[PDB]
Amino acid sequence: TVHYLKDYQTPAYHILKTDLHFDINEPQTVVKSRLTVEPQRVGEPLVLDGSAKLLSVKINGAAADYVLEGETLTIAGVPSERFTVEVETEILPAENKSLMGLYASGGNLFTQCEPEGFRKITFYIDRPDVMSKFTTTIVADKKRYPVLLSNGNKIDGGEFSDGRHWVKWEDPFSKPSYLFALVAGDLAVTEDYFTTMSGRNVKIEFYTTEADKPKVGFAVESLKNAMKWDETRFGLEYDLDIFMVVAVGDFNMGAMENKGLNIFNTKFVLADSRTATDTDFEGIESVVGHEYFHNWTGNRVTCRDWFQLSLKEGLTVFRDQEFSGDRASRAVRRIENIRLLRQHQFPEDAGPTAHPVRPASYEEMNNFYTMTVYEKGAEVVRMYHTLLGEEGFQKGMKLYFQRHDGQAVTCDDFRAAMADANGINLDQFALWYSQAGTPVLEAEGRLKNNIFELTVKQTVPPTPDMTDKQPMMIPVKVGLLNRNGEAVAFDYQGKRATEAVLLLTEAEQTFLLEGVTEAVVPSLLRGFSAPVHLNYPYSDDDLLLLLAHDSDAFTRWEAAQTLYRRAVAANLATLSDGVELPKHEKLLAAVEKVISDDLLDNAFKALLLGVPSEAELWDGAENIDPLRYHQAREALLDTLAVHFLPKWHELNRQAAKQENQSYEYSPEAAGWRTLRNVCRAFVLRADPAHIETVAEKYGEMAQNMTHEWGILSAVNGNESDTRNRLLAQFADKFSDDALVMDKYFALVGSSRRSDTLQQVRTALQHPKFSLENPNKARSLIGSFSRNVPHFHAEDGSGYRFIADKVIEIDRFNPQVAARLVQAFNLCNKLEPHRKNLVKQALQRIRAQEGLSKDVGEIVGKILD
Ligand SMILES: CC(C)C[C@H](N)P(=O)(O)O
Ligand SMILES: [Zn+2]
Repeated sequence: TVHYLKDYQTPAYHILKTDLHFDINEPQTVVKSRLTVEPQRVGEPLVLDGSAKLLSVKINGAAADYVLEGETLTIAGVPSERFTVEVETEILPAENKSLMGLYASGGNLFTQCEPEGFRKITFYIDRPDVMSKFTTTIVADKKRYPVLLSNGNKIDGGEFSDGRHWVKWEDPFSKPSYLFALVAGDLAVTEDYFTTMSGRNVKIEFYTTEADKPKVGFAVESLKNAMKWDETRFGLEYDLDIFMVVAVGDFNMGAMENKGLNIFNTKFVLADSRTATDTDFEGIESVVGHEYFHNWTGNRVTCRDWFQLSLKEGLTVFRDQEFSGDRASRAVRRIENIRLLRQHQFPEDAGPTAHPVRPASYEEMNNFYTMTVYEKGAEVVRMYHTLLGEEGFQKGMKLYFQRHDGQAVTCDDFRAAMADANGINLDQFALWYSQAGTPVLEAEGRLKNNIFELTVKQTVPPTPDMTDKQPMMIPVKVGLLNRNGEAVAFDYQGKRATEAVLLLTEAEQTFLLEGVTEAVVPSLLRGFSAPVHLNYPYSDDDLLLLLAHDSDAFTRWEAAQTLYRRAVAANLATLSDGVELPKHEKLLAAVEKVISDDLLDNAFKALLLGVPSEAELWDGAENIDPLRYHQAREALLDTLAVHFLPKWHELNRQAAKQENQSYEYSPEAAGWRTLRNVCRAFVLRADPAHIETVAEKYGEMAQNMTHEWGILSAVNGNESDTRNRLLAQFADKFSDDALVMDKYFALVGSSRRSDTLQQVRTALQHPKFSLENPNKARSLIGSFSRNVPHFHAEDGSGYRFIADKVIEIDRFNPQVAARLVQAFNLCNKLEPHRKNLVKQALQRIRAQEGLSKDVGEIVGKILD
């Protein structure tokens, strides 16, 4: 059964009011609903989605004539005017290991409804174009469940003689079912507030365990920053006098934007310097912002159907990116976002599971919360901003909300708003939503007369969903550098400037940059103006010049990235010919200049010193031996480590002094620590024995989690017993902090050491490990699945291990399993031996009785 976008049809029924009543007992919870249903197409049967135990169903107080089949409840004869439906269901939250619907965690109850989890609570028209006004009543034992939360305003509540108490929540904003939330349990609260631009106080309440409460401070501040920023940048104001955030340790995703009651994975809300890295802090800031920004881009305006997921996700990611960029280090953080895209989204677009930003079909919608919908989706939204500028973009946002506030709409509606608000045609831009695959740009430069003539051709490869690909609208931002590396002015188009956005709209175009009175090297795709591969015949010297002198952060970084890529390509060639490694003279020269350049921003310097991942390196390759690519990359890192060993120390000490004992989080101090941790990584592969010196003064250097993690990461591949000891001491010191134990299992799973597989298998039985906890499963098993030398081991042990865990995990959590099985996505691009073994593994997963729809869909894409 496949769902198709082209088959969309408006619902035959609307739900106007949704009154819910929760009776929480041990072990079961009884849900009583009362829906006010309004016919849209009179005469049609009422179809309700649902998978919970059905106890009773009524139409207007009378027992209904119905049939239950699969997860569908049908009532043939329903009135032609407004009527009530009353469904009574029973749930066993403690048995819910899928972490979808109503489930237990840490003795408390939580919900996760997006995309289609609400049907697991009650029978409902569970689709996002059906919006209803919710009133939620909750009854439970007061001692066990003192805190009872749902969307909106608490308007009533009371006590019963027998120890139970109740509450009543009213969400006045019509919403789809996927934004419903309920929380019941014993939780500590952190209180604060934000006053809106119109003088209205908004009560802020963060709910966590008693012990985790001290770690929620940074998240509260980030929210208040996010609330202020949305006002100042977008003119968007919060619309309730209460905003609640709940932390939960068992959670499939990062966080959830349920209206006025966000539910967060602990990893994106808890932090202190002692237990969280600077990266963790930045993560909290991004995600807290993200979930708050959904209140307008997702909740006030929602999705007509789930094919439109990127409408709220691409747009909201773009917003949290701009939020983070406005806070600090925009350039550095832009590179990070670009790096993430090329390292995870590009592989996806090149693989068997490739899909457009707006899919045309899906079997299981949970499989499409992907890098493509999110990150490429953001890049698509960012291109509007590039084409229109900030003011023009905000004009689109204004008209978007003017038209569609309180509606469930599509990506086309967003595009129309951008188009109409600025009086511009964006018909061709629609292809960014419908055409999958990474576009490839072939560029040629020619200076004849006094005009730099830039030819550019685009090509979009076929993908499993679509062969035909038409030319797309691709903004290419460009500049010119002379022999000395200073910006050269040119005329385009009737305007003399130092920078221009060349709009490529067809298969091949030539752009005329006139008024060029000297030799130039072009700077291309500045700021990563479009999500594409660009090929230009740069000399190594051209790259040295761009890296050294160009004014755009990305192009400088990309120039360094290109030199690294070429170096690894050389290593591959020599290792293949059974010959000495290359010398990499021009590369080593560049790295030396980077290391010694005191003018480079510390964090930007760290990025320039990062080598592209194996996935980037074998991009577009056939018959891949992942270990040869691994060997070639490792060889380059060894060369850089050993060659610059004393300067790594020097840079290390420089960073230590500039940090200046400022161990709490700040973008400034974090920049030095990032650079410090790069140096440690290089030092400790050049001189592994240095670990004992580090171990000797561990307590001295373990001044925050950034330092501990940085040190443990640097030594994680060390074959010394000291590596194991430090890991064991780490687990002991932080045994009580679940989020830090995640870091422990990540180190175990990711180690380059020869004995990683058996250490991983021992870790499975660690008292603090739980396969049923998504964070733990990802940390240990996810990391191993990405551990190239071990996952792609020749004997196939990595394949068999991961396949076993996919099978095992899928028995209780298909979402984690479906994510994990995508470690096999490289199947058909592997050399014959490994490909055979991967197919065997995939066949074995497929042969499982009761295999989830989630995993089945993915395995299908790879095998069939
Ligand atoms: C599926 C769900 C929990 C993801 C949220 N919509 P996010 O994209 O805001 O994390
Ligand atoms: Zn989101």
